[PDB]
Amino acid sequence: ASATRLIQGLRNWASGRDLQAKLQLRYQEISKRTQPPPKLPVGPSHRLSNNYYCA
Amino acid sequence: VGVFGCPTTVANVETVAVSPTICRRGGAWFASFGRERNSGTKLFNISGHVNNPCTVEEEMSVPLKELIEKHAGGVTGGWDNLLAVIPGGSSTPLIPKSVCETVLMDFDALIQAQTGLGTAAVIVMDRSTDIVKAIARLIEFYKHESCGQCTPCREGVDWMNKVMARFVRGDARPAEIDSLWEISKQIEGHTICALGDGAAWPVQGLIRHFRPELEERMQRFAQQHQ
Ligand SMILES: Cc1cc2nc3c(=O)[nH]c(=O)nc-3n(C[C@H](O)[C@H](O)[C@H](O)COP(=O)(O)O)c2cc1C
Ligand code: SF4
Repeated sequence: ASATRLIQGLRNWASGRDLQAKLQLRYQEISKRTQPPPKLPVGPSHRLSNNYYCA
Repeated sequence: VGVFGCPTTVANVETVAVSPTICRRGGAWFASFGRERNSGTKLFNISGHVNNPCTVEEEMSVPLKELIEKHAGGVTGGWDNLLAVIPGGSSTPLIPKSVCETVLMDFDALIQAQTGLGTAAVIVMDRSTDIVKAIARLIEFYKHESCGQCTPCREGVDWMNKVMARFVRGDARPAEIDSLWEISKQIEGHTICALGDGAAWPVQGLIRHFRPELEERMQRFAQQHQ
């Protein structure tokens, strides 16, 4: 992303595609390494009534 | 196999004491009172919130309103002050004021009211009564008086007393009402004697007749503690 515009233009000419829109090197746009604590949902049988195992 | 392994008949004081009167006075005389297959006289113990709590011998199929208004002078504050009646002692489920107007105090007409006759002990509970505190005290009676022999009573009656002690405060969510109902159905009929049945029945009666009062109890707990 720090490639100068002469090398950036030569590189786009040599590939034939627009390369800065689709860079295979990852930058600030990817997810944060430290994520907030989650709250996972419980299944359908987490009930206190009408929840017999035989049914 | 009864007492000492002998043949035995265990019989109530009332059904023993009335039998020489049946043999002297006659069988048709004792059969003339009350309805058919509900024959005879019966002792009734009207206690709770009445003006004159009293024991009285009365004919078998007497209406409940006539009994309470005549022999006990009516409910404290009149009949409009009535909230609920446990009809025959603690083992039977209670009936609300909407059922006590036309109900008859024998076996079969109370079985039609999805309760029982039992001991014919009319406990009257007026509008001034926290009914949830009374039924949780009743389940406290059934866990302090339970011999601990088999599993469902020994575990579930203490567990129903804990759930009812939270229902008094309202420290639950409403999905624990129906849960508690299932606990009663896991006790009623799966025990040795009918104290598991006699402890499952009042929980079922309280839920069936005052579910919205428990729900508004728990929701006002949930808003006043959060
Ligand atoms: C937990 C429990 C307690 C009982 N307590 C008495 C009691 O104190 N007095 C009584 O006459 N029957 C009591 N019974 C009912 C008896 O099981 C039985 O029905 C009765 O003593 C004798 O039957 P009878 O109605 O022909 O006299 C109790 C039943 C249970 C399940
Ligand atoms: S269920 Fe009956 S036999 Fe068992 S502990 Fe309770 S009262 Fe006793």
